[PDB]
Amino acid sequence: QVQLQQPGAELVKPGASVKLSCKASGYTFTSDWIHWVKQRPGHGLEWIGEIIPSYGRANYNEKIQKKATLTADKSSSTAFMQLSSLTSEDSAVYYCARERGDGYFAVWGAGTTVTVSSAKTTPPSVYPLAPGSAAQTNSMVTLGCLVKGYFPEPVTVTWNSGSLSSGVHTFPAVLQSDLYTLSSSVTVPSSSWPSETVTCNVAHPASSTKVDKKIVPRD
Amino acid sequence: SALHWRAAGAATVLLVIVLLAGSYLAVLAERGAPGAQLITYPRALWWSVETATTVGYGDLAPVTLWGRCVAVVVMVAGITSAGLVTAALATWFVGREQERRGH
Amino acid sequence: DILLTQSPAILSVSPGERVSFSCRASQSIGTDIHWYQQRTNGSPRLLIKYASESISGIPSRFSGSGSGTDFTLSINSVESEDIANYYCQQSNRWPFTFGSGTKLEIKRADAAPTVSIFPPSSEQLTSGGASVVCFLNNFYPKDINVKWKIDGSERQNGVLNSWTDQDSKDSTYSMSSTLTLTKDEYERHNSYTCEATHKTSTSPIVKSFNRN
Amino acid sequence: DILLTQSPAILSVSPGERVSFSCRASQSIGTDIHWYQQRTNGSPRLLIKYASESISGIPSRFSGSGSGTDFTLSINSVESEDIANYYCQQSNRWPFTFGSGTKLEI
Ligand SMILES: CCCCCCCCCCCCCC(=O)O[C@@H](CO)COC(=O)CCCCCCCC
Ligand SMILES: CCCCCCCCCO
Repeated sequence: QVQLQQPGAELVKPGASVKLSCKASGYTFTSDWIHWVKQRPGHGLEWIGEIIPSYGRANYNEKIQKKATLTADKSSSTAFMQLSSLTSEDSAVYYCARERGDGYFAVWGAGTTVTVSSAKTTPPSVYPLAPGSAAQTNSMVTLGCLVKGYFPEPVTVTWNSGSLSSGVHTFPAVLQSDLYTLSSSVTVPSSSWPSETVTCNVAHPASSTKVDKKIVPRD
Repeated sequence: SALHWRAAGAATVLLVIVLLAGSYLAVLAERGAPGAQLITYPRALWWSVETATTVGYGDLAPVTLWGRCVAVVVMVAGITSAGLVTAALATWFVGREQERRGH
Repeated sequence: DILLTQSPAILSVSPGERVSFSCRASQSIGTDIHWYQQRTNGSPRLLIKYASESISGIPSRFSGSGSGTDFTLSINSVESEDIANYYCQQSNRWPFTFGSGTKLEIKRADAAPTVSIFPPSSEQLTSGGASVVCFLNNFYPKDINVKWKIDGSERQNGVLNSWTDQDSKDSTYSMSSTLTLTKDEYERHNSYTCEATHKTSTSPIVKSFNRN
Repeated sequence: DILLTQSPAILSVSPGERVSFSCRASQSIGTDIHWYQQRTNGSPRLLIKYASESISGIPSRFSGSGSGTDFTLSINSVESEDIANYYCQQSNRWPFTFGSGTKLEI
């Protein structure tokens, strides 16, 4: 039971606004505060503000320009952060966190990746990476999935619905012409493929798509 | 039962309620004021007790208007409680001395 | 507001050594400091609260110490999965603040890259594109160079590279190198070659395939 | 007496950028810092009181932050009429004192 549930991604046009949600479960107390933390890619954690749902009062980091408005619905146990009039400086992962009124963040959501751009959402094309007919293998074989032409970040790549976890590399995406591309790599015992199937699963939250590509040996 | 004992027990109950409510409200008032330390509930409860007893070490103190108003209610609840108990004690001692002397 | 200074910003250790992260507060804050771990693409995870108090589910090799202005997070015998960024956070005065973070890096033994080259898929060729993907996997140290040749001639147009951060499973690095052509250009050549040059060997590691 | 250090003395910005003026107190003074703007041949004008509190009639692009010893006056997106000298002043201990001023230049 994930204690704090956040959408994976929001695409926002420059100048527009967006309302982030944070659904809480587990134990709830009148002393609970929900916090929001902003993290620019490659940077640190910046405190945005806090709200006490049992009372509805919200406080904000005074050091930064106020882009956020915090509210909370007590009946659906959901906290919201309205970000308004965003620029590319507002592109970031935004976490929510629950503090039981005793100062530390016991639990964090998974983060919502907000991208501020005028480019359009695009689901990825997913292509299998299988060895050519002249490659030779030792005790292991490396396979992969090419995840090309998507926008915005992020994608989540798994292998065999998450059951295949050891031996996996998913490379950071590269951005070219308003489209991201990455590949993911998986290494399994060479005795076990193709007799045991290997499939990658690519979730693109911003387009609400998730697609499977089975890796099979070439002709 | 006798009125002074009912009043003392009432006041002890109300005092406990004031300590808990004041701790909650102190944190609510003080969060959002830069520099404020009365901002987590366990140490706010401790602060409310040492305020009610009028000890006031000064390890913690409110800085906002509403946090200080809450502090005033806590002080007055604590002083009133202690006054009520002293008066109930006096009433008990006076009555027992009346009886011991034969009225 | 309380400024929290974490210095140094990068800590380099050897497997199994004891590591210590420093966090210094701009004024005295008792023991009101909390420590979080954040792995690559992960959300922060509380490790230690109130300077030294354990959290259930956190390995016992983590501990914290200090009070006043000077705080230390310690890892007894670091291992690969400890590779992460580490943040302190104070709750003594409003507003709560964070330190700027210390990255843990592990110095492991040298490892040559495992190289794999992948022809484009028949699916991709259908949409008129052709990406040749090359993996350089699980090497150390991170410095590496990759070169593409087509029919024996060095190619630089259309190559995008990406490097992972240090691997929390084995402290190695990996890199991808992707050569993207049109289907038409891909069909005008036969031999495609990826070449990895790494400290581990004087000779490049070479993987090729033929479009035929 | 409380010494208030404003450094740097001159701030150079581009139109529409965010500008931040620093004011540092020689000892801790809570939030008892006030900020004034003085244009050429004008009298000082209160912008921000008690470190962060708004004043009516002052544009909302002005804000302040900090407590203890370190205070910041901020202008969201500076414009020409913000060209001026900027002073902080403490009221935590007697006597009241002023910082030496930061000039905004565009
Ligand atoms: C000749 C004048 C004497 C009277 C002075 C008038 C004081 C006005 C107080 C309201 C303005 C708020 C400004 C402010 O920010 O106040 C609080 C700090 O933020 C300070 O907390 C306080 O003012 C403490 C209040 C104590 C309550 C006393 C009740 C007695 C039973
Ligand atoms: C003194 C009893 C009322 C206290 C109300 C505190 C609410 C603080 C809101 O800022």
